[PDB]
Amino acid sequence: ATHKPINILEAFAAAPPPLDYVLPNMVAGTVGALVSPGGAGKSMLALQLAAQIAGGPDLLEVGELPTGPVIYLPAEDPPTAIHHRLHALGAHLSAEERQAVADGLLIQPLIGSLPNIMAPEWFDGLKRAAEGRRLMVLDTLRRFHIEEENASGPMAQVIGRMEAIAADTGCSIVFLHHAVLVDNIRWQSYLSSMTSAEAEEWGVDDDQRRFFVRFGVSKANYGAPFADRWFRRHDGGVLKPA
Amino acid sequence: ATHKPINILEAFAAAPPPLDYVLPNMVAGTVGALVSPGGAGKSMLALQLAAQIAGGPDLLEVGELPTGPVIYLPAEDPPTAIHHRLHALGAHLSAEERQAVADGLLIQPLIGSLPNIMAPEWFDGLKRAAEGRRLMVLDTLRRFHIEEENASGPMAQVIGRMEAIAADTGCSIVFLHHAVLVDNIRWQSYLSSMTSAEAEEWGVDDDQRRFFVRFGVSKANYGAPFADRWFRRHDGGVLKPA
Amino acid sequence: ATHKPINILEAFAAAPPPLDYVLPNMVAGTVGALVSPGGAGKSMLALQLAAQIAGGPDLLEVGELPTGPVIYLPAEDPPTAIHHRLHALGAHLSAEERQAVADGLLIQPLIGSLPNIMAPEWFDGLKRAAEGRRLMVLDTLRRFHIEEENASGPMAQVIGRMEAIAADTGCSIVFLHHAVLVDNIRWQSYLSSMTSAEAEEWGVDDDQRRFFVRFGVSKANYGAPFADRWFRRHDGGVLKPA
Amino acid sequence: ATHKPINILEAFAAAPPPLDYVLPNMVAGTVGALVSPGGAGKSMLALQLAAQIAGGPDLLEVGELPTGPVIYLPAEDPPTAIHHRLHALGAHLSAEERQAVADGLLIQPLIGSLPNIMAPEWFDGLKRAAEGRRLMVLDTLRRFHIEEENASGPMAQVIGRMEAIAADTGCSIVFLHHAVLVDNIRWQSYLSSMTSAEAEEWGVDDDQRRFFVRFGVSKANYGAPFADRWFRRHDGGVLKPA
Amino acid sequence: ATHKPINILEAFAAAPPPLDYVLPNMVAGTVGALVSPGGAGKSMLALQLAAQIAGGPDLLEVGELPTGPVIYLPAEDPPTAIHHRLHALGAHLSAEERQAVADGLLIQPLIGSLPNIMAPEWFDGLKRAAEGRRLMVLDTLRRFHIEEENASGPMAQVIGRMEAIAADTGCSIVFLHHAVLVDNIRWQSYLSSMTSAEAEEWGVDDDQRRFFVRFGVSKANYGAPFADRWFRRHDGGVLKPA
Amino acid sequence: ATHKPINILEAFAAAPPPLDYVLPNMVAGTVGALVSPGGAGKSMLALQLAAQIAGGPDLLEVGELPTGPVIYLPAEDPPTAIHHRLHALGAHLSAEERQAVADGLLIQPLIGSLPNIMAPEWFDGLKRAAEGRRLMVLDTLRRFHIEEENASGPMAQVIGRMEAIAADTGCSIVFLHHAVLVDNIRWQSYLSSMTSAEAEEWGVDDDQRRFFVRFGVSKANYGAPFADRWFRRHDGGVLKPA
Repeated sequence: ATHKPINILEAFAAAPPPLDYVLPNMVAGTVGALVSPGGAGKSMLALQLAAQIAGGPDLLEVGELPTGPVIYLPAEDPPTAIHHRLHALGAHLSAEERQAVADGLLIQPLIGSLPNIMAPEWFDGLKRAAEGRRLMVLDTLRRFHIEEENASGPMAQVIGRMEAIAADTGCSIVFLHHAVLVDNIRWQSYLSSMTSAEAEEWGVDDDQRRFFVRFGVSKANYGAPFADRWFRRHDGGVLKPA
Repeated sequence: ATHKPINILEAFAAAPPPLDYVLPNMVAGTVGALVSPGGAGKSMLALQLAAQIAGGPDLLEVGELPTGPVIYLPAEDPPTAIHHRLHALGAHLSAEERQAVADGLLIQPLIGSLPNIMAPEWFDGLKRAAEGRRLMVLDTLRRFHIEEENASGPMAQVIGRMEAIAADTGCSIVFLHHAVLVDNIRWQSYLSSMTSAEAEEWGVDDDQRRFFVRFGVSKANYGAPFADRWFRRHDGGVLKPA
Repeated sequence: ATHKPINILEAFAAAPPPLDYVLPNMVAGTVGALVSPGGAGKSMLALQLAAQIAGGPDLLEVGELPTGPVIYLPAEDPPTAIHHRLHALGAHLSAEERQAVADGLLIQPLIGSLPNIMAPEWFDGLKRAAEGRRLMVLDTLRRFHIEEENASGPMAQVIGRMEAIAADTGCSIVFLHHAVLVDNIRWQSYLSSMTSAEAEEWGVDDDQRRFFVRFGVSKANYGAPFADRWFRRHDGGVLKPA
Repeated sequence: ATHKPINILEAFAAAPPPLDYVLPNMVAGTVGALVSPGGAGKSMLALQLAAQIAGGPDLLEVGELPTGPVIYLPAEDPPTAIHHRLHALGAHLSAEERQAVADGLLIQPLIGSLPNIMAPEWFDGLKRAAEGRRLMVLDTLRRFHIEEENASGPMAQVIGRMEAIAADTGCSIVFLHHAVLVDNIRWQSYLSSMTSAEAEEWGVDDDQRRFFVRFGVSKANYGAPFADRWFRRHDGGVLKPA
Repeated sequence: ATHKPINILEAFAAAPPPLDYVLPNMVAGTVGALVSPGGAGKSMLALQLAAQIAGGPDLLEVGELPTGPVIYLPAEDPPTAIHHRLHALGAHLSAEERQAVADGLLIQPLIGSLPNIMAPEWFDGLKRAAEGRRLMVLDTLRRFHIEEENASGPMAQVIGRMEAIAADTGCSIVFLHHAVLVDNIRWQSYLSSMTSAEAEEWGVDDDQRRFFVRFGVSKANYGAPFADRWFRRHDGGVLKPA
Repeated sequence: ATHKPINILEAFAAAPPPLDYVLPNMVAGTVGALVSPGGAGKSMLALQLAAQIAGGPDLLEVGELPTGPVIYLPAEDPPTAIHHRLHALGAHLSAEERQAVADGLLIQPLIGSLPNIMAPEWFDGLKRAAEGRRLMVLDTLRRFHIEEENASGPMAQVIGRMEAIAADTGCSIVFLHHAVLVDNIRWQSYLSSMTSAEAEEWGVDDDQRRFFVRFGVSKANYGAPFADRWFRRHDGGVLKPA
């Protein structure tokens, strides 16, 4: 991506428009990450977040978010598991809310598709898929490159390419990661399954500790502090404040 | 493999077909793993699960499962040992059950065959062998690739290829692993021999502990939790509830 | 860069001109680093030092500094965030000061541009942008190269190149680093948020400690010791003694 | 090596011939390992096992074993050391037993020959030497390859090639290893010098625990458990039950 | 470099010329190291030893050393900083002494020059610059090669080239190192800023111990043990016994 | 190197010639190592062992060893330190002993000669130098290869090459090593400087322990145990029993 030099005098003179946030504390046009131990329901959280930005309700009750076309790229779930998740989520959506989501959200399954962002054709296809879109969700990043996630040089290139896409197209990119990467990224959120100790601080009890997860923004550089939230795993995995 | 975009409107409206499970909690068309030290009888367990999905009896008494053609690829056992394990298993089967196993099961020995899923001819061969099949069992994964099992990059390519074969042909793939794969595999089961501790918890004493192993599903995403199970090792290794 | 042999007798005789400092304890024409953890305010502190050297006011009350053209290269902030920082900073400047800053500061956004100092075009480009300038600020170094930041050989090459540019053009280079490449940079400054401990050695309870940061020069070779300083984070992020 | 698909029905019906064991618990035609710390007698034990299978006496008093041609490849002992070991062992054999050993045992010294199983000439050579033979002993594996023994990929290839030769020719291969080449090799045996503590459990005071070593099978899949054994290191190194 | 076989008989008969030491315990014609952190001021110490060997006074009061042409290669300091260091040191020298230093010392600045001893042109250049010279000081080694200072293989090549230059020209080479090399360098000296401990252990108080540094020879092979020494840091960094 | 198949019958019948030892417990025609920390006297010990084997006295008190032409390759000491070492040692030799050493000992200095056994010309040169010689000493191995000393694959190749030369020529090779390379070497010996412990155990108080070092064979596979010895460092380093 390229940029005009900043016009100092203008910035001084005109009070700027509020910062455009695609997600809590995440500036639109940048790259962010959603981290979690493979088993907390990152995919469901991302689907709901994507459904919201595409037009849907704020079921998760995180701030109200601006709306825009969203593209979700699940590379680790079979199409049928996606259908079931959507059907479940839908039970919480009105006829209007469902049509909104269907209107703004495109889900392109990629399981076994072998996307490689460092390869020409995939870089080009992802860039094009990002054009005119507000958010692009990669689930999970492990499936979009063949590099060692512990090597800072290769990862700088892989994250660089996503930044190049987000900056050029204006489409924000959020990748999911199975818990380096966190040190590169400027916005990072997490999801973690409730623990013993935690099941003994607000209430509840074990055997039931698996119907709850905590979400929160672990790292950001702008905006008011986002308060860690608790979510109850309803049927099919759908998440709600609770 | 390639996929069509999800019809979101449909998934929200129509009741989705129940998930097709190839194994307890494992969605058909995906990749899973059966983990264990190796001397816990992974091969025998795999052969019985393979025989059951092929059309055989539910000797292990795990759930009754949908049937379909199965191909088992043992790369670490000499043919003669495979013969011995079958003859032993055969004693637990009626003639009708034996014929059903033979009708739906193909066992292609590969010891010393040096298959490499990363090489073109083998990838092509493995994919063609997966066509029209419900399950393909790789025993063990270590013998189907020449990459560093500790390097997430090469392993993501290895596993990616299995997901490609599975998604493109609809044939589920389960590989045995002698213990990351834990992170990038959504279904994982395990087997572990009983030690001095467990023996002194259910009955039996040591010097008899070598006749017990517990199964159980270590990681899943969909379905009702699968309760661990204990099996006793009969003559020739055959496993039954007990 | 090249240099002629030192005229030893001439160095013995004439008391040399005072050492030209671009920043406290940093000799003009060299390479330096500003270190700090992801979120502490590196970017804002760097913009204020750059605005000061460009010709603006010494709002940080760090020593008065020689002025000259400055180029700031933010590769991690979306242009809009740069606008907000400038607008907030502008409220602390007179019309004259704003004009002076605009007359000497060039801010060229590079988010998603993927500059690589190891590649020839970027090397030549960075060097031409340095000509006739007093200070070049790289924010942050991680975005100006694709090497492993833990590999001393590649990092030696990356830093050698900044030194080649600085020695050739006389333009000092300061890079920001998200907290080894520290053993070799001769000038090093730091910025750290106020610890719970510190916020109870000077005043104000916690829940306030987040509005303060400590600056100080962590490593230098020339000059009178620079004293650590405390800054309060005013509206927009702007820093002032306080 | 290649194999015909298993005839499942024929395996169910016919009682298979007894499992052919080249060594206790080791199926003929497979690959196995003899493990121990550097100096402890791996070589003498290997030489006695090879002399036995070749047609010689069961001095070790391990089971009675099927005989057949054997080739022993010592790559770490000068020829003269081999002569000394044979001369000493010979003093425990009748003229008949000596002749029998010389009739079925071929010992081809390889010190400084640099065999590389990953290279074509050596692979072809090793394979041709295995043909028509019951057992091939590699002493020690470290000298038959130039790979990193800690790298699973390369070792999978090195081990795969021994499995190819064994499956193709019917000749079993046992390699010695100076203590992963364990999680994959199905048969594993060990030799450990007597503990500074193990003496105070069977008799014999210390400073004498050196003339003793214990044998035993560390890993297997078939056969009745093999009982660990103790051997006394007579003159020349020759091992007798004791 | 090449050498003729040692005449053994001769060396046994004829008494050998005393060993020629370039520095305390360092044999002329070899490679040595001066190690220290960052702010201990090894550049100044190096400049003084270099001035002394060039024909200057023994200001440090280490032993009296044979004189000869010296070339100093500072690759980490701007020329102006060198000018200042020389001017300061000069105030401690008589006219005659200054003249002597200028007569035997050549200081060629190399900051941003990117010397690489592994490259042909630089190897050749350093070699020619070493001819007819008694000492060559590299300040610091990190700036004369691009290899990983942790990798013994590359460092063995880096160090071997210095030894090649030292042996072929008779010019000793001493490189400074900011703290393996330690293991493969026969002569090693060090410098460390006085500790808070050593402070209240000699007669000095804190916030004043910053003016003290201990020198000493950390490793050698020949000669009378060199006693550690304490130096006080006067204006400009100049070091005197004190 | 190549070898004829062992003649089993001949070995059984003829009592073999005693094992030809080049050094205590080291069979002639093999590869061994002398290990020790940077400062201990390895080179003097080696020079003396070399002198003995070449014809000289058993100054060291180690048993009596057969004699033959020896070639010593010091790559880390300047020729002059060698002369001084020889001259010192010669003070303990008769006119006859000196002429003996001079007759069978060849010392070819290689400091800065950059030998690389993995390179064609050097391998060939080292082999030819080993022809018709009884011992070849490499001091130290670090200077004869450019590989990573803790990488088993490359080291196997480096050690393989020495074994190839020793086996093919009959010349034994001993390399010195600054303390992996022990797991591929069958004969290892060491030297350790007496520290504050063994001192207050065998006599001599500190301040005098630097004059003592203990020898001893850390690893072998043949022969009568060699007892750790103590040596007193005389003038010039010459080692004597004491």
